[PDB]
Amino acid sequence: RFHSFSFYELKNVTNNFDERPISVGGNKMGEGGFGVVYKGYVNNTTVAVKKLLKQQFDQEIKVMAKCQHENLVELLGFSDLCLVYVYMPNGSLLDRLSCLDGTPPLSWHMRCKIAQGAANGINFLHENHHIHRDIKSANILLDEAFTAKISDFGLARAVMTSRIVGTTAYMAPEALRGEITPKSDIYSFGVVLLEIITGLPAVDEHREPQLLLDIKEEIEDEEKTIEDYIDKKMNDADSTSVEAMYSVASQCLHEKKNKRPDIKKVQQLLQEMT
Ligand SMILES: CN1C(=O)C[C@@H]2CN([C@H]3CC[C@H](Nc4ncnc5[nH]cc(C6CCOCC6)c45)CC3)CC[C@@H]21
Repeated sequence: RFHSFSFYELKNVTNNFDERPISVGGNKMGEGGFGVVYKGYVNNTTVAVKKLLKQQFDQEIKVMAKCQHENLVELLGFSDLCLVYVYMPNGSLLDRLSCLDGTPPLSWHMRCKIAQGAANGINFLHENHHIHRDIKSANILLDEAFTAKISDFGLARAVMTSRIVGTTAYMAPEALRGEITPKSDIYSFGVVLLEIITGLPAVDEHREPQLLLDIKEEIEDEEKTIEDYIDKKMNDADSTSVEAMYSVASQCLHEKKNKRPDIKKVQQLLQEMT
């Protein structure tokens, strides 16, 4: 179970929900469309407090109670709505690929383990009949050992929908059309694999192509190769393993949902790669 916190307890851990950035000397880690994230200190232990909508608060608690895995973020408690999680000292994979706030580039070696971990996390969710619905590098967090933890199960589902949710740059064509399927999570994971290989954001208005997933077509049509796109901020990449991770991403990014490999095959392929 999770700890049932009171709003005043969580207010003082966050310096009265200090909306100032940490860099200036505040408690604001970042913000999403659902709520703001705050660094909190609970008896010398560092936590992430998410002050938020109620449907997503409950869904996150419902999925977190059912799903416990090495490769998922851990929820510690809940409270105006607040969610308390284990603090991830190495933020998100998106931030680490961007070398945000002057952090060093991730090696090919670390990137491989992060992809393997991320796939184990998705495998566990699908084994437990859960579709994440928002797989992206901003939702892959990194612990003190750079272990991948899948986060944000507010949109998760245990099929069609009139309320199409998720990130546009990462979404499968059928997901954009209203279908809910674990196959769409596979597609989104392929985009994450492309971000891991290239170090490029999934969408860039200042780029050709604007969407990262479109580099698959540039490569198939022999205009460019994977070598042309490998992140130059690594010194330990080898064409063999880079090509094996690209082949997995290529397979995930198939337009026909049924032609995509299941997460068990994805997990199996990333294992063979190392
Ligand atoms: C200033 N920035 C912004 O405004 C946007 C940019 C990205 N941000 C992120 C880094 C990751 C962080 N999230 C956590 N950070 C540590 N430990 C955690 N445990 C559980 C979480 C999740 C919280 C959400 O709900 C799901 C669980 C989490 C949210 C802000 C950093 C830099 C940039």
